[PDB]
Amino acid sequence: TRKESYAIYVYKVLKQVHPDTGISSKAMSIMNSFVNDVFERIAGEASRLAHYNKRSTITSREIQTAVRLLLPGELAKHAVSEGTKAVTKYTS
Amino acid sequence: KTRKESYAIYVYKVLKQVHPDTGISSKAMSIMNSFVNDVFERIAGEASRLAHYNKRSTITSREIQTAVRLLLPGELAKHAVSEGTKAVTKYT
Amino acid sequence: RAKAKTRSSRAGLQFPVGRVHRLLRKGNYAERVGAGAPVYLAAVLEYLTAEILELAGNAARDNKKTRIIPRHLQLAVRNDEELNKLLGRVTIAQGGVLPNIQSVLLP
Amino acid sequence: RAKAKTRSSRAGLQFPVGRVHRLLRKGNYAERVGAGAPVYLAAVLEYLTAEILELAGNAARDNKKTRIIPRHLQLAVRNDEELNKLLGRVTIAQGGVLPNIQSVLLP
Amino acid sequence: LRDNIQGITKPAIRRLARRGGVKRISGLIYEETRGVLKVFLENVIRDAVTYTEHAKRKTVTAMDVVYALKRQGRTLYGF
Amino acid sequence: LRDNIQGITKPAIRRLARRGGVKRISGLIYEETRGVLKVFLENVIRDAVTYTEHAKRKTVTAMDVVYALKRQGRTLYGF
Amino acid sequence: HYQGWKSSW
Amino acid sequence: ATGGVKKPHRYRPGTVALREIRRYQKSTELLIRKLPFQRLVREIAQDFKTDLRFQSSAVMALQEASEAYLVALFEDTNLAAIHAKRVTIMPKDIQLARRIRGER
Amino acid sequence: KKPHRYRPGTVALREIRRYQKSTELLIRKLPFQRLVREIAQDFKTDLRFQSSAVMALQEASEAYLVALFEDTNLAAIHAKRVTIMPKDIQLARRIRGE
DNA sequence: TGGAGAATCCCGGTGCCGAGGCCGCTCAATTGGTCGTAGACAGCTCTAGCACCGCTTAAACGCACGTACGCGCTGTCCCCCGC
DNA sequence: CGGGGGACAGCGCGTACGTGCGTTTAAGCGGTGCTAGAGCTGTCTACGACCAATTGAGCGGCCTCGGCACCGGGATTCTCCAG
Repeated sequence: TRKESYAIYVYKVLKQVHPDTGISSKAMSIMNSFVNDVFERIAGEASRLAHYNKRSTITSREIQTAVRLLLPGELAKHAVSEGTKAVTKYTS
Repeated sequence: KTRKESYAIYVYKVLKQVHPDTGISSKAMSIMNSFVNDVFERIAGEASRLAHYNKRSTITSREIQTAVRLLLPGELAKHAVSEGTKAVTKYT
Repeated sequence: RAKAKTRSSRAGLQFPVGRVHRLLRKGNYAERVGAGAPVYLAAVLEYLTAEILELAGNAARDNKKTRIIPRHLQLAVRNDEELNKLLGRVTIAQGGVLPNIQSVLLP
Repeated sequence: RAKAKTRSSRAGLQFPVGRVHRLLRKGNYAERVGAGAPVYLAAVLEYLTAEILELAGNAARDNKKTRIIPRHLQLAVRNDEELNKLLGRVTIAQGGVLPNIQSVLLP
Repeated sequence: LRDNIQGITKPAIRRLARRGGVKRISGLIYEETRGVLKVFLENVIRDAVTYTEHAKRKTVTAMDVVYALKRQGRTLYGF
Repeated sequence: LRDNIQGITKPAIRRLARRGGVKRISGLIYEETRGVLKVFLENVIRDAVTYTEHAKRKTVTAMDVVYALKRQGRTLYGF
Repeated sequence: HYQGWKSSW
Repeated sequence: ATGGVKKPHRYRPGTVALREIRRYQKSTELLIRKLPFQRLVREIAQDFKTDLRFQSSAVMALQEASEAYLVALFEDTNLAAIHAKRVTIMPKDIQLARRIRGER
Repeated sequence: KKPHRYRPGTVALREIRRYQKSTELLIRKLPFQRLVREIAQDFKTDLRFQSSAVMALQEASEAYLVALFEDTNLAAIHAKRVTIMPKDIQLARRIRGE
């Protein structure tokens, strides 16, 4: 059997942003549920945004609008900058 | 010009069935249409997350019954699913 | 083929089963959609519509009004306890609030 | 077939893209799921996780720990008003609240 | 356009309170009422602006307005 | 089993209010706290029962509780 | 003329 | 005339206020004028996408939603004033209601 | 015997400073589980609850009670008072819409 | 204004229980083709949004006197706190 | 069970909107003129789905460990002092 989790990816994020700290298993489950909840919210917002204007696809603008709707303010615009940087890195 | 989906005639025949001498204005009828659309969206989302929880690709009448028991509180749901029950008893 | 008969008349319903099925399929809620799910959804929507419109007509009967206006719908929604609990986060346009005065305000 | 390089590493992201794409297809949220959309979602999730983990590590440095505990995560979320606004209706298990003391309650 | 925050008049706030069941109105309630109205209005307006730049639209539609209201859990019926 | 609303302990309610920053607690707080805890618990338990009865299951899992909390907009992490 | 106050007209 | 040199009917503070409450919670009309509301809407979009148009239906929907939110907040404020053994509402009551509701 | 007894109100702040930063739970597991069984007995019977579900329910109930007690204390200090009352809880429930 | 009570903090040392790192494998991840198809895209209407003005009159600004609730200060003793 | 203390009622000040009136003024009705992009549809074209093949890092599991929690000791510190 297999269990899908974001635990190791969050571990890489932690060691790439804080190389001198760790994280417990209960905090790992909290991180997994947090990532799943944010993914659920953004995916639902993007699906609704596609459904409203008769769009059957989800593009970068769908996640752009979902991030600028759900995430607030300064956090939202830094997430926007990170997403545009990732898009430019893919297109390069 | 282009055709638009609406719940006009159905809500009107339901109103005539329950109140033969009572009409409805345009604004209140738009409120009722938006209420029907919002309840449809809520029940569809609840049934969708119920089907995604159980790894189920099929939404049957049981998903709708579960969504009506979840979202609608009190006995108001119960008669509703009872209506759905006799609906199935009239369909089969 | 044969004579065309809608599924609403077979199930004793007024709300359209086929339109609900179309909105369920095109609404990307699930990959596969059962036959009884649009019938159950149409029955639930028809029952809720009939109950809300009957409550609005009852609230408008003593107001000498034979037509449903948004104030009557707001009164019917907020007067019922279960409708208030279900529509807790629902704003009704052109409806206002209930005309209730607290006991301490009255002299 | 020749060399299998992860598309997350092509965009410089630690969070996966194929897992996000598979979960978006599995939930049937849309008929088509784009290419840059899971990359954008993974980048946003990576930034959110990095910010929350950095705040939790700062709190753990404040209370002299090197392992992030649920209390550290709760303090990191509830410290700034940005995550308080974002996670307004969200509760975190195994955590308390800020130790704020009212001025009136102080002797 | 540069300064019309005083457009929400004080007797309009008084009528707002009279709908809300308030019996007596203080003089300091108007500034805070206008401030929280400005905050809520700018939040819903920025949501509607995000909705209207989602679909390359220069105008704001009432359908987008009630969708933005449904996003924050304050959905409006009749548009 | 038939009378278990007294299982919620009054100093446990005191500890819960101390976590909330309450300095002074009245004697009538405990009964109202038990009542609101009972109605919230029975709402969430009814939602979890419906969730686990849709799946033809007789035991309630933690994911059922998480989805029931997400239905009411009170999502809890860790499970 | 209503000088000062409306009165009983 | 008016029982000699006298004055208007001169209702005590509060009575015509409950008269306004009774007459004004049932007429379900709009409490804020449309052009100042539209001007305020256009003002707070200047730190936003500047060349933006607003539909009349969207303006009416925003006006109705803000009006309903404000009268709900005023109901909360009045209940908080009665909570504090008071009749008048204070801005601290608005702050308390917004913090309890989660908007402050 | 007791030279000092600690004026009232300061031991309350001591438990506040101890428990706002604390991590361990306050509601005991066994009576909460028994109350869960009593509540579920009114619903469909022969039902079980695993340890993770009971733990999640306890954490959610304690978090909701903590938020309600914070709102109750805010309403108490709002009314020029210090003691919390059941009417304060009812006001918080009416304001929150629950 | 120098002692107690209770209470938190610090420190050294130790048990140990998850925490963190390493090996096979697979199934989910990646690569390489077509191809209908949905999405950009550009030329048309023309719908409804934006702008200016006469008038008016009812909503609104400011002023005049008043009282009733907001607020400051006390007492009881009953309710709450510390043990 | 002994002590504290403050909720509520009472008394007294006070003052500021409450209500109304004199005066202002712009919301709204109605009209006309201009026009920016909603919207509509034909056309082009990359793109995600689908499928076959391949390979590769997460999953499961296992081994070792090291900081979390706790048990002995010792002090800084809040609180209430009677002074």
